[PDB]
Amino acid sequence: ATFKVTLINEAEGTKHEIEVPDDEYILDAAEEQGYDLPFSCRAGACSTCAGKLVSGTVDQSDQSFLDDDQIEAGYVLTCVAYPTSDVVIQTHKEEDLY
Ligand code: FES
Repeated sequence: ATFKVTLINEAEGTKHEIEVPDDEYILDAAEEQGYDLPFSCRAGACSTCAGKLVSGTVDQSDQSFLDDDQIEAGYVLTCVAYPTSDVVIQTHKEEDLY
């Protein structure tokens, strides 16, 4: 499968659509399609690439930084997240975490 991922940057007022293989991380596909996004470790072990789901699902089992509550709230580490449906996700959400 190849899923539609809509990237929303709320502070900048942008909406960007990409197509993401079910076996590619969101961050890599965004970059390839011309949308650079924040990151640092690229390994699921920081908060730099955090996003927050609006709709749809991911498999971010490779992640380690987020706690279960944060995941429940919809936070995703985009560097290690595979889409498992069409997704709408807010980017640039690191500052929401504590
Ligand atoms: S860039 Fe560190 S968890 Fe994604």
